[PDB]
Amino acid sequence: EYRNWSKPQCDITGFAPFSKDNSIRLSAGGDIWVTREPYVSCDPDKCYQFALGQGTTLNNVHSNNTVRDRTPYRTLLMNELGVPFHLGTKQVCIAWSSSSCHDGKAWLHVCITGDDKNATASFIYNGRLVDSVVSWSKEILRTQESECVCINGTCTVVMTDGSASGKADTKILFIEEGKIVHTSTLSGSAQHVEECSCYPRYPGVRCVCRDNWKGSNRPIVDINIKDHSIVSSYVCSGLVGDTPRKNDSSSSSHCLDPNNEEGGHGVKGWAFDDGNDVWMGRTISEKSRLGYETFKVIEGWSNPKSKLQINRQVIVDRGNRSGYSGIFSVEGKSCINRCFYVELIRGRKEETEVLWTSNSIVVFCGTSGTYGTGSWPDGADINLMPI
Ligand SMILES: *[C@@H]1O[C@H](CO)[C@@H](O[C@@H]2O[C@H](CO)[C@@H](O[C@@H]3O[C@H](CO)[C@@H](O)[C@H](O[C@H]4O[C@H](CO)[C@@H](O)[C@H](O)[C@@H]4O[C@H]4O[C@H](CO)[C@@H](O)[C@H](O)[C@@H]4O[C@H]4O[C@H](CO)[C@@H](O)[C@H](O)[C@@H]4O)[C@@H]3O)[C@H](O)[C@H]2NC(C)=O)[C@H](O)[C@H]1NC(C)=O
Ligand SMILES: CC(=O)N[C@H]1[C@H]([C@H](O)[C@H](O)CO)O[C@H](S(=O)(=O)O)C[C@@H]1N
Ligand SMILES: *[C@@H]1O[C@H](CO)[C@@H](O)[C@H](O)[C@H]1NC(C)=O
Ligand SMILES: [Ca+2]
Ligand code: NI
Repeated sequence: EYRNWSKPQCDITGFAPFSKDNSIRLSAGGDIWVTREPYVSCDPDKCYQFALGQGTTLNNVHSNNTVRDRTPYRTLLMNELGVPFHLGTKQVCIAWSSSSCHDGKAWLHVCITGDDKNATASFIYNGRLVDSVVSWSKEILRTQESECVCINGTCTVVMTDGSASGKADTKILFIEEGKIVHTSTLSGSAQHVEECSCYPRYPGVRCVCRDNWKGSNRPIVDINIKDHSIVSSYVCSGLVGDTPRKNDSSSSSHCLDPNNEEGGHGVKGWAFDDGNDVWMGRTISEKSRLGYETFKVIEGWSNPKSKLQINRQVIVDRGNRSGYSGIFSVEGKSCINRCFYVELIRGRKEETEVLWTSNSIVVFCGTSGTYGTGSWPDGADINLMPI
């Protein structure tokens, strides 16, 4: 009954529309949670949307100044995918940073809350607290903000503690039925790792992450489930996936080093390999969280000089706000499929018409079929929203 994900990756020609929740538009005529850092994860039957609530609904005095990242009121929300975060939504744990995943039998939730310099991560499995760990470097323990990955009952989750603009202490935790059974330190060539988007790649787990220090190319962390070994590098592709970054004409990348091109800061993102090619998404603006696009870089997984992209799709047009994005994987009859969500951020600080900060989501899944074009932005009229 445990998931093992021992099927080949599906053939992927692109991505087709899967879900959208319209939560900000709904917020203007209904009681909807303020959120950020959303993600998607599916049990063997159905998918769920998650997000970090801000302990308030949008049309509510407490939505003021929800641009703040960490408060004791943030909790992890969980609904079936496509059900918006209404007041019946379950808060599954206290968290201003989270990861969740289903091992085939039950849900694991990794939830981080508490003091910036002395946070706690609770591990909740099958509806009960099984373990916890304290911040090891006293500098904002934080994790993936997207699904973890379980193989044969062993789940893995990437966690970082320490500087956001320098060497930090990243660890890969191995969790069985909610108990931390082993911990490995980040090893290899990735020099800064945050907010990993991880996927099953039998027999292991592979992650594409955020370098917040010197890289606008994304780190890769590869996790061996059996022997707990870790290796790490960077997505080779000369079309890089972080924001900020240089323009397509002047950017470059390395397979084993951060490129040092607009490296500081970043945004959660994702990519995955298909042979020597790489599928990746990124904002369309190279400086800001405007627009979202996907495409395949031919030999982009192994050749750091390639900028040869194909199969581009606009998900969110360049005139509209995007935000975080991350991967999740869905088991099919004969192959493992790859999907992604996009966070559509509205409000402060970039938009000052309102006092709050929140998001909606849109979701696409890989397809072996055909597909057209479009743009699926947030759609809320900020000028007519409650303040
Ligand atoms: C990160 O988080 C971790 C985990 O939360 C932190 O580690 C924890 O830190 C706790 C605080 O130091 C520690 O609890 C303490 O344990 C010591 C034993 O080593 C114990 O003595 C402490 O209790 C005294 O101090 C607390 C304040 O912290 C008082 O509220 C309490 O009343 C106790 O003070 C009383 O007794 C002392 C006797 O020695 C007197 O000095 C003091 O004046 C006071 O006396 C009054 O009451 C007396 C009766 O007890 C009475 O005789 C007298 O007349 C007075 O009326 C406290 O329990 C945890 O053990 C520790 N946890 C772990 C797992 O290590 C860590 O600090 C955090 N780190 C950062 C960087 O934030
Ligand atoms: C745990 C935590 O506070 N995470 C926040 C990160 C973090 O500050 C950076 O990754 C640097 O460590 O920043 C993002 S962002 O949207 O501001 O880019 C917002 C997130 N809530
Ligand atoms: C929102 O918060 C700021 C300070 O955090 C405060 O000065 C301002 O008055 C608040 N606005 C409202 C409408 O309460
Ligand atoms: Ca960066
Ligand atoms: Ni270099």
